[PDB]
This record gives sequence, structure tokens and C-alpha cells, in this order.
Amino acid sequence: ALFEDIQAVIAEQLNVDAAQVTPEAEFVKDLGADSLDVVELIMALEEKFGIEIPDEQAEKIVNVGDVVKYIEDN
Repeated sequence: ALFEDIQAVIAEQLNVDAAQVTPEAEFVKDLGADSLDVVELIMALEEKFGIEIPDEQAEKIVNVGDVVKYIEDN
């Protein structure tokens, strides 16, 4: 599933437990990331899923739902 997949990349990149990584969970406030962490995370995801995330979109991405709903919509 695309969720378990991305959730995996998120949990390993941000060194947190999978159970934390929920659609509602925020990269910064909830998962302890800093802005640069999300930049690295996004690049690893673009790599993994071979899809480009235009900057306008990347800056709109606040939670794990935002990132998932993008990848699968694209």
C-alpha cells in the first residue's frame, strides 16, 4: 500500500515510530522535524516514487496526509 510505504520512509528518515506517523501528524509540530528535515524527506520521496513535487506544492505540505495525497494524485 502507498500509505505503509511512505509512512515507512517518514518513520526511518525522521527517526520516529511508525505509530506516530499518522495522516493527521505534522512533520514539524508532531514528528519533531525541522524545515531542512522535510526538504531531505521530500527529496527521498521524489527519488523513491520518481515524481517531482513542484515547489508551490512542497511548501503547502504540512502533514503526512498532504504528502500521501499528493504522491497518489500524481
